[PDB]
Amino acid sequence: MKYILVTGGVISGIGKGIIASSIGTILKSCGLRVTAIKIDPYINIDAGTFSPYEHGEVFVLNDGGEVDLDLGNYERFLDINLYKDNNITTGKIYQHVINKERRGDYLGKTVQVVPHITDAVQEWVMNQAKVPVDGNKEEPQICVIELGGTIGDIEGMPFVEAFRQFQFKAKRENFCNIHVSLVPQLSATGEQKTKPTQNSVRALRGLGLSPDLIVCRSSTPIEMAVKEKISMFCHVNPEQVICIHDVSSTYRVPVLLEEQSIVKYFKERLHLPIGDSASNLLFKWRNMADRYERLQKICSIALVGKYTKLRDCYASVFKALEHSALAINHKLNLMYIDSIDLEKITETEDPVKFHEAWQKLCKADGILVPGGFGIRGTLGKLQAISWARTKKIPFLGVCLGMQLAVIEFARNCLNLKDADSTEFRPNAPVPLVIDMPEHNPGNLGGTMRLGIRRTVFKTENSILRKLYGDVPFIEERHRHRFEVNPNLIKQFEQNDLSFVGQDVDGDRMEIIELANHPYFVGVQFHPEFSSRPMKPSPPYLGLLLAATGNLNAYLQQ
Amino acid sequence: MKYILVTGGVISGIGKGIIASSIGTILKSCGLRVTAIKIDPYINIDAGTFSPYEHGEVFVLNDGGEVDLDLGNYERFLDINLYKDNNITTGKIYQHVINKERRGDYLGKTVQVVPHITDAVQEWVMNQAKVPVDGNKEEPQICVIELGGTIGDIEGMPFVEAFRQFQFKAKRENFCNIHVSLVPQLSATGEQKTKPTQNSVRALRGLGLSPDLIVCRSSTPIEMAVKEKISMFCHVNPEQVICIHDVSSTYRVPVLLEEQSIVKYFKERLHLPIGDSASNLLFKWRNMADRYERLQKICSIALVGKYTKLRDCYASVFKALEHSALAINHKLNLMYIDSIDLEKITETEDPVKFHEAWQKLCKADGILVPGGFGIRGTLGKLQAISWARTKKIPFLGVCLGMQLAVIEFARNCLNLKDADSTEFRPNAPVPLVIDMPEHNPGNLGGTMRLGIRRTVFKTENSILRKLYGDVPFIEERHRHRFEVNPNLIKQFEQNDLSFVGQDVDGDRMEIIELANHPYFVGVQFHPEFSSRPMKPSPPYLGLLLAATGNLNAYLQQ
Amino acid sequence: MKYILVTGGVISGIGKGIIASSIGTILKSCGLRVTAIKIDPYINIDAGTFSPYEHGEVFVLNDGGEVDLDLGNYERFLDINLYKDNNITTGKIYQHVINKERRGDYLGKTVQVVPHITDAVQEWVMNQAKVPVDGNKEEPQICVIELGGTIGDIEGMPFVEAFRQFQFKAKRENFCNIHVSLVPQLSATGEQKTKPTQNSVRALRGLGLSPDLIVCRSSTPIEMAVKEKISMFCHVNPEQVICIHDVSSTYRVPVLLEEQSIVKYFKERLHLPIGDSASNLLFKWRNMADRYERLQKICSIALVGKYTKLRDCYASVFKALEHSALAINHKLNLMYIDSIDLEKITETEDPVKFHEAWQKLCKADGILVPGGFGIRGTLGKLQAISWARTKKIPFLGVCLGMQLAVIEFARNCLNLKDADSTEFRPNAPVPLVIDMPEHNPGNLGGTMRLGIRRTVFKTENSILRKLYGDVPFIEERHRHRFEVNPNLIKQFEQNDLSFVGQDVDGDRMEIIELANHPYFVGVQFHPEFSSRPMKPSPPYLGLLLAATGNLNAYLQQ
Ligand SMILES: Nc1ccn([C@@H]2O[C@H](COP(=O)(O)OP(=O)(O)OP(=O)(O)O)[C@@H](O)[C@H]2O)c(=O)n1
Ligand SMILES: Nc1ccn([C@@H]2O[C@H](COP(=O)(O)OP(=O)(O)OP(=O)(O)O)[C@@H](O)[C@H]2O)c(=O)n1
Ligand SMILES: Nc1ccn([C@@H]2O[C@H](COP(=O)(O)OP(=O)(O)OP(=O)(O)O)[C@@H](O)[C@H]2O)c(=O)n1
Ligand SMILES: Nc1ncnc2c1ncn2[C@@H]1O[C@H](COP(=O)(O)OP(=O)(O)O)[C@@H](O)[C@H]1O
Ligand SMILES: Nc1ncnc2c1ncn2[C@@H]1O[C@H](COP(=O)(O)OP(=O)(O)O)[C@@H](O)[C@H]1O
Ligand SMILES: Nc1ncnc2c1ncn2[C@@H]1O[C@H](COP(=O)(O)OP(=O)(O)O)[C@@H](O)[C@H]1O
Repeated sequence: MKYILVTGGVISGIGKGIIASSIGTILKSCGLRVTAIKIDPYINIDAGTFSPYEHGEVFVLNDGGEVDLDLGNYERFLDINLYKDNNITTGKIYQHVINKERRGDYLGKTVQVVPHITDAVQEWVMNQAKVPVDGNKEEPQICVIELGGTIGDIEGMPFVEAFRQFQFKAKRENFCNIHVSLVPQLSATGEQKTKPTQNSVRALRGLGLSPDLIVCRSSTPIEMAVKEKISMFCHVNPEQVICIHDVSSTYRVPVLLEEQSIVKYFKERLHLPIGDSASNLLFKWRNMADRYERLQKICSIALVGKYTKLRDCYASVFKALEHSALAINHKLNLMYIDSIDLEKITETEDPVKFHEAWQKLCKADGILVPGGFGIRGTLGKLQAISWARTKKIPFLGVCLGMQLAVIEFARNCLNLKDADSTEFRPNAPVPLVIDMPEHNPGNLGGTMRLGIRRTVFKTENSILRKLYGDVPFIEERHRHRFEVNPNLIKQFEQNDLSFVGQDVDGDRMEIIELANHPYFVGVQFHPEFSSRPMKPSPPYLGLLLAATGNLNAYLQQ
Repeated sequence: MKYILVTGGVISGIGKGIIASSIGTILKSCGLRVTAIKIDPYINIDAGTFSPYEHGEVFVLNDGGEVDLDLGNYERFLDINLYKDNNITTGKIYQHVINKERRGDYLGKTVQVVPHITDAVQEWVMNQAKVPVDGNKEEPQICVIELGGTIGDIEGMPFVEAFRQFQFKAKRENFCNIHVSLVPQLSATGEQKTKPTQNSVRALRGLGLSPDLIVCRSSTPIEMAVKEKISMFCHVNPEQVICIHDVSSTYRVPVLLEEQSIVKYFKERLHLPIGDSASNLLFKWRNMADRYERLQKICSIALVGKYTKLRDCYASVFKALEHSALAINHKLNLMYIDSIDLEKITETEDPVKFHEAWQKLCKADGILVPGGFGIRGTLGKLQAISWARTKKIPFLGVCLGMQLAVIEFARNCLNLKDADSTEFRPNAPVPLVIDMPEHNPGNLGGTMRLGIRRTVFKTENSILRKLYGDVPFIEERHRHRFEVNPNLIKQFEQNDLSFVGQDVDGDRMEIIELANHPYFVGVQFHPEFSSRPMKPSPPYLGLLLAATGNLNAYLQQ
Repeated sequence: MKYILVTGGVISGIGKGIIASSIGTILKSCGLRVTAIKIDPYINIDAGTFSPYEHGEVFVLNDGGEVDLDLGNYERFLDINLYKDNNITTGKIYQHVINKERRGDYLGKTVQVVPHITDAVQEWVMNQAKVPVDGNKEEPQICVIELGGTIGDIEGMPFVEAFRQFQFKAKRENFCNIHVSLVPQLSATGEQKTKPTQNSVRALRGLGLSPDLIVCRSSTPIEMAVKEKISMFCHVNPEQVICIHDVSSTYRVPVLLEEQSIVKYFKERLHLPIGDSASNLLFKWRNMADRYERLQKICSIALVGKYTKLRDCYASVFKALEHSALAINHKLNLMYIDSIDLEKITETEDPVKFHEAWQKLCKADGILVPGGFGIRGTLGKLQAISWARTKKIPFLGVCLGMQLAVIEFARNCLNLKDADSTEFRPNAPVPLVIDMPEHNPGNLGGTMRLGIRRTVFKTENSILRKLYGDVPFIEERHRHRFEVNPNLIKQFEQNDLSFVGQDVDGDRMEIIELANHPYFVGVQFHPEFSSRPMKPSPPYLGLLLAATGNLNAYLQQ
């Protein structure tokens, strides 16, 4: 199978992941079938033990992975559904080899980092390239590999040795190489320098790889004498020094690389069966990148969250949301409100943090409550859901918002004010949200409801059955532990809020739809991760179709 | 003698020379006596065979050096007068050792680049540190050394080996080390990274030097957690990671390093006799850097030249000129006019390049004609000097402008139109500007008039004797070959233009002063290189005192 | 033209020059025409200003070069006659570029070590590869290049950069690469390690070359799992890790590389027109390497010299001498006698150094007096030439021995005891050996008689005309300044010693032949450098044909 290894150059925050995924979008739209194996230098096996603030935004796969943020970038720029071993971290090999040396699967033999780690990386990438990562069951054709972290650092050393020997496991005509590099410049001088691109490739050749492409990233597009300079010091023709300047969007990055004629390069370098025509489906990525800059209308919806800033921590949500806003022709102004700032605590001790966050909630024409774990920042979002019910703003709750809306509906329309969850003050007077972990035969104890499960509708007049396309069942990614108590359906028999979503065996309720309000829905699943920039996530479309008035006319065609 | 070795880090155009000279200005203004030995990676022995366009601006010393542009930066930030061996280039050692291996001064012994080049660098810097580079004859106390070019390049390899062994020739407490480094950042992210500072110091330690200071250069001032990161990977305390951001002037660079507390560092690192008080003369550099930003008035003088742009090529002139403009409180708008664009050739073939350059000459209230060699761009400047004589704008001619003004005065007030030079159409009908090279006993042939020579005034009503301070003689740097013909003094006996300057033995005329015009003077010497930012060059002051009307009131006190 | 670049690996004294010349002997004996350009890291332009003790043995070319010892190794393993620019030293480029920057042949432009040195190396090797280095005037076909010194040292840095860019000036199929490496082992362990071969190639790839062959040099032949290890870490198939163990001779090194199948490798790597047959003339090198180990007879001749040991300093002579001893089937025991130890000084102050050196002279059956400059060690060799005349041992004088024999013949058969040279106590009572430098039109002053000149015989009964093949004239390399005085032919008209050799214009006498003694001849030229291992140098053959009695029977067929 053909292999494309991107690898970093001078510094860290270049944009490997937008380069590596945009090599995917080209060869996805050339007809070829693409996988993606993002290498990670960090140690976190089954990575989602993080704090989303740090790191950012634990991503969820179909099988139940707790996988890196930047693996979500492949499942949008392609329609790929990745697997939990289709990520690979440093502490995933070292756990895989320590588990093999204690079984005795090496027969003594004094296991080493060469070759017994570098074989374990190469056995990994020979296998996860083969698994059909599209829904179409067929062996794939290329494999973009993203070696995270820079080079010359001391986590590249187990991996660039592993891909040093991997040039010759495959043939020369099966293994390309991308080296994304920083080409800085100073302001008042204008000279666009490229010393560190020289000293990074010299560090790269000493590690055993030579760049086939050298993707220089700058502020302005690099001069034609600059790429003539890199051609002499980095052993490649000047047609292969691709620039990528300060792009105004991520959607322009695939159409920018195509005009740099990379499609013609991978035709001869990897001998791929592209063909020679209009070189991709330019009619999708450019046809929306023209729409992304042509945005002058505003659907400024709010997003109350547990965290102080958008150091990303909701990248996924943000992304789904735009995906809707690209299909409605609206520049989305995401007002990020901290949930702590709306509490009763804040107005006593610090009114400026209080009122400035509330003022954003008043001007907003959509509240989104995403997922989250813990008592922290909970009591603020309970004020915001009451602001959606008593002032008629479109609302969407995701995996905690569905839980907290059903809690506050009992507090404010049923006056069951003592009802709470069991995550929150666990010895519950009225146990409305209880714990109910899963029991799948094959593990021990209470497992999280995690992965693709089935969700069955109940009624016919569902505003989500209108959006998903009148289908009986949907499949979305779950990540939680808790449910609404089935012994509180008795208190929910006739009033405004009712249940629409339900799983297979019926013990757990999924989707709510409040009456006499254009949009008040809450989901147990995460609608984010099934979105693409082609098809929006259907709950996120209805949150923006109701945030601009088009929710009426959308449901008349 | 104490030694300070600055050395470059990530890229080329950082600003070694403004860092290395600002370490000079601190220790000049701490009471210590400073030298400067700029290393150069290039090969040009007796360097001024360049084209000023390329490179830029051949600088002139007292003894007759043809020395680098960036050695002029030391003779302004200090009152130092440098010597021609106080520069050192790669092709100056290799010529010095090839000349010694052919005499036999090594006694066979198979001379090598280690040690016989690295000794020749160390014998050089042990000697030129000792020579009193100030006018005060006394052995100096420190020696700033500027290793030009980056590190890890293959000209550092002869020199960083030469300073590797030079740590131990001197004691530990005689040899500091500065490593100026690039700390880039990307725009929309804000992360201020410092990977290449790590990999440059690792390259530096492998070459045998460890940084005592690490001067990180960025756009914004670097965060206090960023310099905490460099402290762990580059083996120095966090108080020694000095930042230098996008400075608005070069004069702020010395006062910016002082607030980073470098004076306290070199007190303990080098055991220098500074003292503890107001740590420098802050009352000079800050007291003009406040004046440099407080400039709202304009003295927009023109500068017609042979070259297409100010890729620097007149840095010296530019610099002298501001030095005057700092003392007059005027932001100098240097309009750079190309001499080719004012010719009769240009208006025929390309009127836009013609009129846009002339339009600058009409709005200007000062014409400066600097030095230059050749027929190219000569006929354009002859139109501009006629524009100074027939429209009464203050004028200054420097070393070709003095020659061309005396030529055009004969063409337009004496109607000796056939008179020209002997550089230009050499078989002269009327030889008004002839060749007259020097004959100093000790060389063979016609030497250039080059270096500090004596210039004696003739009259008493000189507008330059008013400016230099009524002195009988001045000493300025010469660099030319040609003179005005002494057999054309007969045609100059009584009219408007007369001669004021004269050398010792009287064969050669120096300085002219036209009557019935506030400022029309021309000099054979170069007034630029004797200027400081404290004392302006006195011809350049009179070109700006007449460009704002203050030439009257300056000569009444 | 095809190019083969050998380059050193771990340490210095590996044997580049025996590897690089043995690649020559293969492709010489495959039918191809070979040149040789030995790079040198040292600085000595026109290198023979050395002391032969240091360094060793200034070699002489046809045109008048004063060239490295190790360029003589190419003129024996091939019949090549090298040129003085067909060597290249570091101080030959730097002098070539400093001479071009002062003429102005770069037009300013700020000459640099990249590219203006690396172009000057590549312009050099593109030119001296083209010059026909064989006597057959025809453009050659390959070019062995010996980059002296190790790699990662800071003289490789100007040259491995120069051959980094030179991979792409030529095509991929015109530039091979040899990397000769050290594979050490420890005694009692037996493990044959190859860590430094890995870290040298990683240093080599970071410099920009990849090894096509990796010639590992050890004590024992390296194991077949060791070359399997280098194949994974140095990017070449295991058939290309050539071993070379502790060879018993230098003549086995060409036939050892052939059995490692290098001829089959350069057929596909460089696409050379070899053919497929008996892969070389194995019938020459193996057919004498079998003769070199089959030597049990002894022709132990003496060699009195100015130097304390054979740190080589007479490599050339030594080599010529064996070349004769291979054709006589005698293991040559070269007894090296110091000339100082035979003096009257030594027996007074130190009898052990005296008698042990004389005892060697008494047992010896041949005295050779080679060339040399100076009064030092002269009076000892005058005792040894008297030991050849008064005790009838075969003698040969070379370029000082011809001078000193004619001196001592006047002292001991003519009793002109006051006669001496003019090098020695220059105000000569009887000037028998005077100075007579050449006057070639094109230089100034007294030039050395240097290079190929013509030597014309005088008589018919010459024991050298018997040896050279009854030819009228011979051509041999000269390197001296002095002659025998033509005004002392009057004192030489009739006695035992007479003159046989003579130049063209007759002023200078060359070759002497003493009567009533089987072999007492002396030459002004150096017979050494025209020898091969196929044809011996004809004076050195007659010194060994008379040292074993076969001088009679050789001259009867
Ligand atoms: N890879 C390199 C590049 C340059 N040099 C030497 O360093 C000098 C130029 O240094 P620098 O400005 O750092 O190289 P540039 O390529 O000009 O820098 P940039 O990458 O900003 O263009 C040249 O004379 C050259 O001899 C070197 O030894 N090795
Ligand atoms: N000198 C270093 C720095 C980092 N790392 C590894 O690389 C990862 C981080 O890489 P990078 O982002 O390049 O390092 P930072 O210092 O975070 O980058 P910056 O200089 O931009 O702060 C860390 O997990 C660390 O294990 C390393 O091996 N060697
Ligand atoms: N660290 C070094 C050592 C030597 N050289 C250069 O390489 C030549 C000598 O090379 P080499 O023999 O490898 O160095 P030695 O120290 O003599 O080798 P050894 O370690 O065997 O003594 C010298 O002219 C010197 O200019 C260099 O650039 N860097
Ligand atoms: N294919 C993609 N789709 C969507 N977002 C992306 C994609 N690639 C990168 N991004 C986002 O853009 C930012 C670019 O930084 P990134 O490429 O992650 O830096 P690095 O090169 O260190 O991985 C990231 O924070 C990431 O969240
Ligand atoms: N001490 C100084 N005085 C005046 N001008 C200076 C001084 N130092 C630098 N400059 C000018 O400012 C610019 C800064 O670039 P420079 O420091 O020369 O880069 P580099 O670090 O590659 O030498 C130079 O072009 C130089 O002309
Ligand atoms: N082709 C050759 N012919 C004759 N003698 C040689 C040849 N090559 C090397 N030698 C001799 O054998 C010795 C081997 O060392 P050498 O190859 O010179 O080490 P290095 O690899 O450092 O040049 C040298 O001293 C040299 O005199």
